[PDB]
Amino acid sequence: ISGLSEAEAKEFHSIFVTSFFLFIVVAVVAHILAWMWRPWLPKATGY
Amino acid sequence: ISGLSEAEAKEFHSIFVTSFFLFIVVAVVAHILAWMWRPWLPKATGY
Amino acid sequence: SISGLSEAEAKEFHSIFVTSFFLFIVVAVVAHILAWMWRPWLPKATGY
Amino acid sequence: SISGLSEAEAKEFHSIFVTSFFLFIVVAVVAHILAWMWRPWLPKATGY
Amino acid sequence: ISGLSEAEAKEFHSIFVTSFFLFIVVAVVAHILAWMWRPWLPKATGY
Amino acid sequence: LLLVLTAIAFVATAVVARVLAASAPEGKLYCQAAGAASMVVGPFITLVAAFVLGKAGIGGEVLDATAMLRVAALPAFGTLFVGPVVFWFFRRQR
Amino acid sequence: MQPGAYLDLAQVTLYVFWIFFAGLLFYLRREDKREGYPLVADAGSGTRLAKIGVPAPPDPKTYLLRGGATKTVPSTSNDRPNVALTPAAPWPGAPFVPTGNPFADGVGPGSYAQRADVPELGLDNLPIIVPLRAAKGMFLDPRDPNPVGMPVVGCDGVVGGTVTEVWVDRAEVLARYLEVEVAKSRKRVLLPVPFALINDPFGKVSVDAIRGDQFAGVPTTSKGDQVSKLEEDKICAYYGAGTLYATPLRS
Amino acid sequence: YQNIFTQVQVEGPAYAGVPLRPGSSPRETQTTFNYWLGKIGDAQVGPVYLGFTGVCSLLCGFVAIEIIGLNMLASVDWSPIEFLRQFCWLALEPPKPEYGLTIPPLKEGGWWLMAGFFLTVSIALWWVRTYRRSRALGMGTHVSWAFASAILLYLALGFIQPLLMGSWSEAPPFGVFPHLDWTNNFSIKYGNLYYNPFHCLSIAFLYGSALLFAMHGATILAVSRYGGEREIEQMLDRGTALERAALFWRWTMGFNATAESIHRWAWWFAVLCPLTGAIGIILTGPVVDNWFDWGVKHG
Amino acid sequence: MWRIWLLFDPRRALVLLFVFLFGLAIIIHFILLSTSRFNWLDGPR
Amino acid sequence: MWRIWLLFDPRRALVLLFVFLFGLAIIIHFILLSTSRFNWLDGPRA
Amino acid sequence: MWRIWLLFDPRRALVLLFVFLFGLAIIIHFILLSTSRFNWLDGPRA
Amino acid sequence: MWRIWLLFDPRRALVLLFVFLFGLAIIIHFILLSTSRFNWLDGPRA
Amino acid sequence: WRIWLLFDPRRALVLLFVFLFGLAIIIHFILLSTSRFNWL
Amino acid sequence: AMLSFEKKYRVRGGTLIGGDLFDFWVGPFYVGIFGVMTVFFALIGIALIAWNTALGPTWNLWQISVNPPDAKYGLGFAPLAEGGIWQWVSICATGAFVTWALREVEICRKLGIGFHVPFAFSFAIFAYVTLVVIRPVLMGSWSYGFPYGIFTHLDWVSNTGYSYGQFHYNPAHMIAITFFFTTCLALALHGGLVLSALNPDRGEPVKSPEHENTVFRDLVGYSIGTIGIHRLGLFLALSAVFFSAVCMIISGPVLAEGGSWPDWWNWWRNLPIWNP
Ligand code: BCL
Ligand code: BCL
Ligand SMILES: CC[C@H]1c2cc3[nH]c4c(c3C)C(=O)[C@H](C(=O)OC)c4c3nc(cc4[nH]c(cc(n2)[C@@H]1C)c(C(C)=O)c4C)[C@@H](C)[C@@H]3CCC(=O)OC/C=C(\C)CCC[C@@H](C)CCC[C@@H](C)CCCC(C)C
Ligand SMILES: CC(C)C/C=C/[C@H](C)C/C=C/[C@@H](C)CCC[C@H](C)CCCC[C@@H](C)CCC[C@H](C)CCC[C@@H](C)CCCC(C)(C)O
Ligand SMILES: CCCCCCCCCCCCO[C@@H]1O[C@H](CO)[C@@H](O[C@H]2O[C@H](CO)[C@@H](O)[C@H](O)[C@H]2O)[C@H](O)[C@H]1O
Ligand SMILES: CCCCCCCCCCCCO[C@@H]1O[C@H](CO)[C@@H](O[C@H]2O[C@H](CO)[C@@H](O)[C@H](O)[C@H]2O)[C@H](O)[C@H]1O
Ligand SMILES: [Fe+3]
Repeated sequence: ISGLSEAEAKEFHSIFVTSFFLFIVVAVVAHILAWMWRPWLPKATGY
Repeated sequence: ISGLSEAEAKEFHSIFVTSFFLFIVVAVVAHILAWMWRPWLPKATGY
Repeated sequence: SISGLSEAEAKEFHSIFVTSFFLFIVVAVVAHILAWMWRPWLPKATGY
Repeated sequence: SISGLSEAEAKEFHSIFVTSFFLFIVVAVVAHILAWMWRPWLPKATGY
Repeated sequence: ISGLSEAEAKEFHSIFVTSFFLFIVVAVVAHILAWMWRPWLPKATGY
Repeated sequence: LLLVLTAIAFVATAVVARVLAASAPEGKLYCQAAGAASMVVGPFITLVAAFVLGKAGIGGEVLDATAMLRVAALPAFGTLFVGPVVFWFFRRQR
Repeated sequence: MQPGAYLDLAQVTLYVFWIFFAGLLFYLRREDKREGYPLVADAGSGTRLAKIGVPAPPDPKTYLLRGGATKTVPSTSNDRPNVALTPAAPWPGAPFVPTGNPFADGVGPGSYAQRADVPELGLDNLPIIVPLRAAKGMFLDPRDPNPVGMPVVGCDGVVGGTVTEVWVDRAEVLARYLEVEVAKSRKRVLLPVPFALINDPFGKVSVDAIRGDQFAGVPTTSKGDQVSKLEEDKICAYYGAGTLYATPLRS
Repeated sequence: YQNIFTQVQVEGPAYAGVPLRPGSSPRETQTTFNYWLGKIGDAQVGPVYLGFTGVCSLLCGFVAIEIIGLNMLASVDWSPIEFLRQFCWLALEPPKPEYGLTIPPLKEGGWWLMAGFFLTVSIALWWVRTYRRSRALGMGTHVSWAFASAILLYLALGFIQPLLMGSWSEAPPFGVFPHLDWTNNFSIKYGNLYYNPFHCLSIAFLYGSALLFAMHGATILAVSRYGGEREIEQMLDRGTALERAALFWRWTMGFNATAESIHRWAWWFAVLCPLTGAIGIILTGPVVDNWFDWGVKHG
Repeated sequence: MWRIWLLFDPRRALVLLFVFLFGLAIIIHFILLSTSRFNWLDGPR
Repeated sequence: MWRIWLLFDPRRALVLLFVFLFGLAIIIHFILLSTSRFNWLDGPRA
Repeated sequence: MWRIWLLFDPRRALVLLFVFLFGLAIIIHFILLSTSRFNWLDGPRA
Repeated sequence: MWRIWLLFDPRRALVLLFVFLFGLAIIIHFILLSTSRFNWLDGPRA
Repeated sequence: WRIWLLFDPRRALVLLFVFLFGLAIIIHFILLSTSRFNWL
Repeated sequence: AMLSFEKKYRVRGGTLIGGDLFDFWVGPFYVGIFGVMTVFFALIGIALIAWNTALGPTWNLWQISVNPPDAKYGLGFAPLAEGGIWQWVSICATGAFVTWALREVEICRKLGIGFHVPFAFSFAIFAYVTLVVIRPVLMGSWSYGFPYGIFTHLDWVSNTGYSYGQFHYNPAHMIAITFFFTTCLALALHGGLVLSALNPDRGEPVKSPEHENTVFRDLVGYSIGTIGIHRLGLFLALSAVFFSAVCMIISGPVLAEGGSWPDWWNWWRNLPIWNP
């Protein structure tokens, strides 16, 4: 046990999921910009 | 209640958010000036 | 109850602190203006 | 107070402190004038 | 403070300032001798 | 030669250290300018001795300021030590 | 990475180690904080929130003892928080001055911990520190001197009492305490062996921590053939106090 | 007085030790007392429990030692005079490079291979013995896992790095001065081992173990007058001795350990010395062949 | 899935997750910076 | 989001954040100063 | 913003600020002295 | 500014300030003496 | 005398003496560092 | 602040010099006069190192190096830009180490414990002094001290070792290595033993010193006990460092610099018992 009631657990988890999702959205935008700057994953013959 | 009260937490968080935002905008100005000085993100061949 | 002080003490210390910090920053700005007059930094991508 | 000085004693000590600090600063200033008269610093970008 | 009276402060201060100025006189004479031996602070070229 | 001859420094330092060891007025003045002055009065004694006996050539030779300094260095350094140990007889009295 | 790249297996392994070792230092510094926390804030510090440090102390750790008993560390009951001391100055970091008698207060070099008032039971559920009269089968090994009989003398040269019995540790054969019949009050007090020079310099055993009369004030054990951990700290602390507070006018 | 020696040494019966779980055999009954041992420490010299794993460990180890010694005697024409003369210079040399990882002729590394096999089996059996002797008393197995680190360095030196290089010839010989020369030539052949970072780390942890054990021994001897040497009891029930030790180190360097976590520090430093050593050896040759070139490539 | 916070203290879990995320971001940035194609400071040479 | 201050001591979190920010700032500054292009003191030849 | 001194001991904060500012000033001065263009003692060859 | 002595004891603050100032003076004197232009004892390297 | 209300001289004097001696030693060693003022 | 049990011990007195002027704490740290002096020396040394680096080519932490004077200066003071910074960093370092040992002595007196820790630190101080003072003086020039650099003093160790053929054959050096390896072995053994007794197998009570004695017997053959182990550890570390210092004193002052340690052992091979 972590000494946390299920009300506290659900509250923390909802806020955590929201934060994790915003972090994922920011990271996705970052990777789209990075790909526009330099694509990775070349072909087997190189870029 | 790992130390604080609801009111203190809200006050601290408001001040934290506003000063974090001031830090962000000062850093954005700093990066605009830095980019005006020397842009990063070269082309795949160089600058 | 707070982490140490009262709002009166906090405000007094903050007044003195902001005054000292402002004059410190002003001295630093004068120093940087003089330093730039002596040697500018931030060269072009080719050099000075 | 934290240091244990009454504001009377704090003011009394601060008077002598600023007097000594300013005498120190004046001596340092004449020393720097003399040092500059012996060897100026801050050269040009090409050297002295 | 220090367990030293104002009158005792002054009476020690007497001999203190005397021996301090004796030390200063001896140092000044030593410096005059050292300078007559070999002066310092040359010019930007040399001695 | 002057070097081993300049034991004038050591004996004169012993003399002045004995003097101020007897003349140290109160207690805890050993920790004061009795042992300290017994340390630094020595090199000045040997300086003036070398100055007086280098002009008057004793080692069959007359010395300059530089040669006299090079010669009288080591007596000065040993005197810096012989001062305090001779003075220590102050506390060794009482 | 590839043979020509700047990144290679050796430095990747080194950075893996650096990460593991930073984690390990954090874990070790965290284990270090199982006693003595939270911190006691000093003068001029707000005492509302606890001071702990950047590796916060871990949750209390529970040890299982032999007789089904259980001990949870930190041992907060051992702290003796409030003692007979007063700050020598109002500013933080100032030392404290013993208000009373530092031998009786247990302050400074004379401090002790509020240990359990029960002896150590070792393995057979019997006290391990016992007088030789109570541990049959053991003997002083006459290869070394025998303390018993020698009258113990203080630090100022005054005889303090007479050594009556040697207290030893069982299962770790070792002399821990000398029993001392005090001078002329018919009382027996313990003397830790490390605080005594049992060599017979002249004729006797000498203790330089306290002076001759102070042997009357050594904290006495409640039982007669066993000593508790609390009395152990009290005795060693009474003798340690002399390292700073006795100096028996031997100038 | 300080506790470098025991002034008065008491003597009593011999301790048989803690009874074991129902999974072992009756131990020996030597239980003799040496006076000088008790002068510097405790005096009892037994009873050494020697069960199956201990006996097979000694048998395999003495097979290996017999092979090594008979080879050093044969390499000198069986002359005991020349054996005493050349002893520190004699060695059972590893196989020749031409044989790779095969079983070479006996005089060209077969004897070396057999001695290494039997020494490894001896060491693994001794490790199993440490594990069982700890868990037969109900204790943790921290000593066994500290021994496993030394075993990992020894395996990397003699087995793993020779494997990854594809040749038994990479391994040390069985001789005093010859294995010193092997160490030297290993450093010389692979660049300069001072630029192996895990070598630097292993040296850091060896110096740190020496430093830490000086610190800890000195600390326990300094508070031994307050009962500081009884570390388990001072951890279960904190006394003034461990408080004074913690305060000494906290006032000296700002941070301290407890009576138990100092031994975690000790364990981990001593273990990380051969762990980083084994990593740095496994990297030397299969991954990096010139350590000075690598260091120049980085710094 | 909220039950994970009954298993792990949210404070320790959150600090550990943040340390992990920052370390991973630093490692990826340094890996990219050590390559020639993805070095954004000096460039491909 | 303000609830995160019911978990973490704000003084300790804030000094941690300041130490981390200063460390990151000096690290990025030193990295830039080690490159040739973004060195702003000696210039582009480095 | 005066509320910061309801969080932190202004005395310890003042000493920490002094130590940090002095360390930073020393670092920057030494950085400049190590360069060639901004070395103000010997000059432009360093 | 006199209020600074309600925070810090003047004896220890003064002694620590003196130690700091002496150390700074020692360092600046060494730095000057290590250069060629400001070596007031031997002069330039020539 | 005002300095003697602080720093009771019964201990603020031997410290000054060792400081003066240390400074004298430092200056002598700095002089021996040079060639013009190396009097040996 | 203080540990929850510390207030009892933070008493006045026990210093060597200065009285109560420096008898105070700064956070965890006790100051004393020697604490001020130690920070002074350490900071002057670090600033001189930083200045020497500012005069140098690189700021790379691994390549920073404060080099000793040239051999042309012998045992005299070198100019500050030609080795004098090394001498002054050495003086600052020896001052820092000595005042650190003295501050430890003051703390020992204030706590009422033995002086084993400053005494043991004096051995490391002595090894350092052997390396930078005693050995180069016996060999006649400060150029024999090692450079203060993370990887240049390793180059110094390498060159010094290889100047005597193979340094492994240095006998005092073999003894010192034996002592270091035994110190690491004993540290692992002691740490693991105490951790085994305190953290036993599942469901088991915390074990006693008797179990520790039993398992130590079964491993090493006999028992030294709880005080014997700490004595032996102190002795092993101190003798390792002492024989390292001896090792360095005998190579260069005693065995010539271009000598051979492998060849020194021929005295045994050439005994008349077996030589002809
Ligand atoms: C291309 C390079 C450009 C440049 C481009 C940028 C860009 C882009 C940015 C900056 C930013 C900054 N630049 Mg810039 N900058 C340049 C040159 C400089 C120089 C110099 C000497 O040349 C300096 C001093 C600075 C300084 C700064 C800071 C004002 C600011 C860093 C944020 C920060 O301080 O976080 C630290 C914040 C804190 C709150 C830390 C507080 C520390 C507290 C007090 C506790 C620390 C304890 C400490 C560990 C104790 C030990 C101290 C030691 C003894 C030192 N720049 C050059 C010309 N600069 C950033 C900015 O403006 O952000 C707002 C930013 O985004
Ligand atoms: C010219 C020589 C090279 C050098 C070449 C090497 C090589 C090669 C190695 C080291 C290794 C090490 N070096 Mg080195 N090293 C150099 C210079 C140094 C200097 C110095 C001051 O210059 C120091 C302090 C060190 C120190 C160290 C250690 C940190 C490390 C050994 C770890 C250990 O504890 O092994 C002790 C533990 C073991 C040796 C394994 C334990 C053995 C088993 C478990 C016990 C079996 C006993 C058996 C049963 C008894 C009977 C057997 C029969 C009689 C045969 N080196 C120079 C650069 N060094 C080792 C390492 O790990 O580095 C990466 C290593 O392989
Ligand atoms: C933490 C890393 C350090 C470490 C740890 C360590 N070593 C260990 C252990 C641990 C935790 C044990 O539990 C185990 C042990 O039983 O210790 C008493 C052991 C051990 N480490 C040993 C040796 C050893 N450890 C070394 C190193 C180290 N050990 C590291 C520095 C070295 C070095 C530096 O070379 C040696 C030689 C043994 C004493 C023992 C393992 C015994 C073993 O495996 O026995 C096998 C049986 C035989 C080979 C039969 C013959 C036995 C005799 C030849 C024993 C002689 C012992 C010793 C005197 C040899 C010395 C070298 C010889 C060439 C003279
Ligand atoms: C099918 C195969 C492939 C499987 C095998 C694979 C194995 C897994 C191989 C593993 C081998 C590796 C692991 C070994 C690692 C080597 C060690 C690192 C050795 C380094 C150090 C050795 C010396 C320091 C000690 C030498 C012994 C001593 C000098 C001589 C003793 C002999 C005499 C004195 C005995 C007197 C006796 C008389 C003759 C009298 O009767
Ligand atoms: C007991 C410890 C753990 C068990 C052992 C750990 C290792 C187990 C996996 C070993 C895998 C084999 O590892 C592989 O060995 C082969 C031959 O042996 C090497 O193969 C090659 O090695 C070198 C390369 O120059 C040459 O000798 C030769 O060309 C070839 O043999 C590989 O480079 C190595 O990757
Ligand atoms: C009040 C404080 C007064 C302080 C006074 C200062 C006293 C002088 C300090 C001692 C300085 C001696 O300085 C140095 O000493 C050594 C030790 O013999 C001399 O002697 C050395 O000469 C050469 C190199 O010069 C060495 O190879 C030789 O082995 C050694 O004899 C040095 O040539 C000299 O430069
Ligand atoms: Fe221990």
